Amino acid sequence: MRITLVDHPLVQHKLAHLRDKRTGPKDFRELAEEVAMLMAYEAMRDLELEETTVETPIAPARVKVLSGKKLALVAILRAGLVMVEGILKLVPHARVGHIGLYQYYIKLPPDIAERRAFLLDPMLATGGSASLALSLLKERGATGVKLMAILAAPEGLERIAKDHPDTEVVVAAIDERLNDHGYIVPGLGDAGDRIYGTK
Amino acid sequence: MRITLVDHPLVQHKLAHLRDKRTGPKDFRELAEEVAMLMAYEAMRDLELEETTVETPIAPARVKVLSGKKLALVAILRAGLVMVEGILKLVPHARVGHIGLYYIKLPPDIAERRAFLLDPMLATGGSASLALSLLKERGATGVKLMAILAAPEGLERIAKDHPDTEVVVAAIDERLNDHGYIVPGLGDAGDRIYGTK
Amino acid sequence: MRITLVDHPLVQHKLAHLRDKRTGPKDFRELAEEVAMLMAYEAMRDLELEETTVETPIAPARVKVLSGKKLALVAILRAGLVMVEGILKLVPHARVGHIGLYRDPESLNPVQYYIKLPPDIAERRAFLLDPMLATGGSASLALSLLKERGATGVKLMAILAAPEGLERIAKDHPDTEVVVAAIDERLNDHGYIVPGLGDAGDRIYGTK
Amino acid sequence: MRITLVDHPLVQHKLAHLRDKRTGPKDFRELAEEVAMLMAYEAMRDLELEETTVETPIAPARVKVLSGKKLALVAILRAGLVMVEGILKLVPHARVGHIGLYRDPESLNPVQYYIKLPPDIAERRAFLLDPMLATGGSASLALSLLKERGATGVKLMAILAAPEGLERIAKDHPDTEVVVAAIDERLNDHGYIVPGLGDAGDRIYGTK
Repeated sequence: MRITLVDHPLVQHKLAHLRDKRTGPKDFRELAEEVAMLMAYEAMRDLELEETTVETPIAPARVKVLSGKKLALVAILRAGLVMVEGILKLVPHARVGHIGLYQYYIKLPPDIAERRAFLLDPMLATGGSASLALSLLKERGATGVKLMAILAAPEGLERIAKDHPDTEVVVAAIDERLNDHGYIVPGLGDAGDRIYGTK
Repeated sequence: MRITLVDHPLVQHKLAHLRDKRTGPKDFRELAEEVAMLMAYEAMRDLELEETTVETPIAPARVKVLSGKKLALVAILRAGLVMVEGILKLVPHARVGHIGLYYIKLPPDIAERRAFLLDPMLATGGSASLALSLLKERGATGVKLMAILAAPEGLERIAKDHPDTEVVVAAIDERLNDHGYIVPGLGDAGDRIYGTK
Repeated sequence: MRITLVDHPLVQHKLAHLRDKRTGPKDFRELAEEVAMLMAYEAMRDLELEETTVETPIAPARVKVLSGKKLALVAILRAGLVMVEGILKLVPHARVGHIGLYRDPESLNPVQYYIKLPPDIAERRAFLLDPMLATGGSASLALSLLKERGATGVKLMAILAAPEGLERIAKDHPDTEVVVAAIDERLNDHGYIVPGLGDAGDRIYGTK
Repeated sequence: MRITLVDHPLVQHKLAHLRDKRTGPKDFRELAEEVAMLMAYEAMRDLELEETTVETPIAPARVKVLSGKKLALVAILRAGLVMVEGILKLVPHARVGHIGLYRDPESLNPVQYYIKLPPDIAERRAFLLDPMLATGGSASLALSLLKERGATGVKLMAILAAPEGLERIAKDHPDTEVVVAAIDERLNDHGYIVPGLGDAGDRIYGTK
């Protein structure tokens, strides 16, 4: 299982502010969105292109545009929503799906088998939600799905490599462990609550 | 000289739409802002950091933070404005300067700030070179010049006048026609961004 | 029950573009955000203020600021999300809540799958967001969920509403104030607003 | 002359934070965009509409859309830029003009270093944006520029206006309609609005 760590200094810096317990919901949400955008640069380096011609105001021009259907961003409710908003600023034509667990709620774009797909899950703690989500996506015919997380715990990455080995995980950072209550350590607290002000 | 070609399919795709003469002002503006954002990812990969610790809701955490003052984004009017707007989405704390070629306003102590000069179209390199001089006179150092499209001409003008400056570009075009327009380029950046002519 | 019909040229114009079936997800999502922003002007014109003073870089100044805790924006997933995003551009410090409900295609009744609200809800001005008020079943359930948790003076903001839906809320939650951009004709056999604009959610996120 | 005092709690509140000297460039910039958007709501209740039809996914619908060409937003650099950005969030298809003007810190008279306007501005609803209406010298010149190029029915939009500024515009361009967030006391020895909020441009971009 490929684990891609986004290194950029802007990611590290913003991540420092996200962890800082003194950062309020407004800044936390904006930061989380910026991190998502930055991480998407890395996660989308391999987007396939095709050649075509275009007429500029000055003269004809050989150019390259993305091939196939519009990519799909799939958010794991609730915190995953913040990553979608961030990333849509980079790719506004992206189709969006949502998956909420506990039965489960799922809505995906049509023909997801012919779309590059990205699963957004801010905190990869135990990896259970991400795992199940990946299963639902595979089942619908999704392939080559990239799991994007801001923070990941060893226990979580292991969980994914164990159930979906052929999945790439893009993360800003890998922490030490999960505490007595299932939270990533040192992590940043409850992602959802810190994003929407629902402590 | 120092040149960095931004290599990302999103950039290639968006530049394709910018060049297409059918893309209207709204989409052009949004596209230019997105390209500016993407290009900023590379242009800022070398921002310096410094270690420190912070208290998370859960426990102490070792982290790295940007060092020094806040970075400066200097726009060359008018087209440069679109790039400032796009880039600010990534670094909203950045200080902004403006140069119109005549008029110039910059953040204080720019000599102590990582600076980025924004000029969508590096054609003859004339505007950008003058701007770099004005910036050098004011203590600016290690300036990266960011252009969407560049002509070999402008690149050579900058290599000759300011060999110290690094140039970040999205694509290097053929030449300049007998009207100073980049070929194949995309026309008048400003007019296409704002809907003028 | 009180209903506030929002009348503004930009809202009508954009609503025309939202209804047009030729409008794809990107533009539809942006239009919905803009409409929400515009409707927020009227729905928040009654926010309470209190006097205070600040130092200007020129001199002291007597000013007025909002009083009380930050307001709460509660979205009914999925379509409500777009309204919350647009409104946050005006009031970025607002706290956000989410109520997950999807309408059963057969019974046309709401199915709950999630709810999360800011704390001290009874102490904040509350706004419930969901673009389409059809039968009113989902909004009514949401209104109940908010009520049982202490919310009061709730303003339900919808872009389009069917008379049937308005009647359902007046019946179930008379104290609710409903702000809308337009009132349409009726619902069809499948529970869709006519002429309406189709399935908000699918048209916002490009789903089916 | 016609003066609209945008009266809305969100505007008063945000104005309070813009005035407060502790507000940094990032927040100041966001606040100005937000205030500009709220003000645009009033300034554009004016937009003429026309009747037409479209096909919704459900059925045909009679609707209304804006008539004529896209409206023009003309900013007075530098400070005007922030207002254009905020307002674009509501009307993204608007054409943007730019008039470069700065005030000689001596004669308090404006110096012109740039002007670019949308084509056929005579057939577009126009809005001139300049956060601070101090002596009014800048806005007055700007209005003269717009006038000679065919613009008419122009609404000058400012966040703060001083009496001497309104009088200057009332004197040079009486037909101009002004929309403001608040009218202040006077101008100090340096031409700054009292109590105002200091130098707008500098506070927006972090210059000095």
